Amino acid sequence: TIPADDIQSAIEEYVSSFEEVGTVVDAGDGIAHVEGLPSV
Amino acid sequence: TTLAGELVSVARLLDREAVVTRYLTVPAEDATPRIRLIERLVSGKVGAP
Repeated sequence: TIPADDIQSAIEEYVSSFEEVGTVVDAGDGIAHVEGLPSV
Repeated sequence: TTLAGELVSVARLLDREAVVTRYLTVPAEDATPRIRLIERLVSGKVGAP
């Protein structure tokens, strides 16, 4: 079995997903990286 | 044995299309969009377990 190559649809409604506390992943010397926050 | 047959090609697809592998990999908190992603993809493909 294999999908009918409709993965682009699955992803586009995965972001039709559209409570937002990003988490710090790295930190040091006045620069941080934040994961999450899809609407910043 | 059919869990094998199922899951191995599940892995096949997930490997060859890494693009949505990324999206179902993003460690954001609520999995619900991602569980919807994977099941919307392959629910009618597989057995329940």
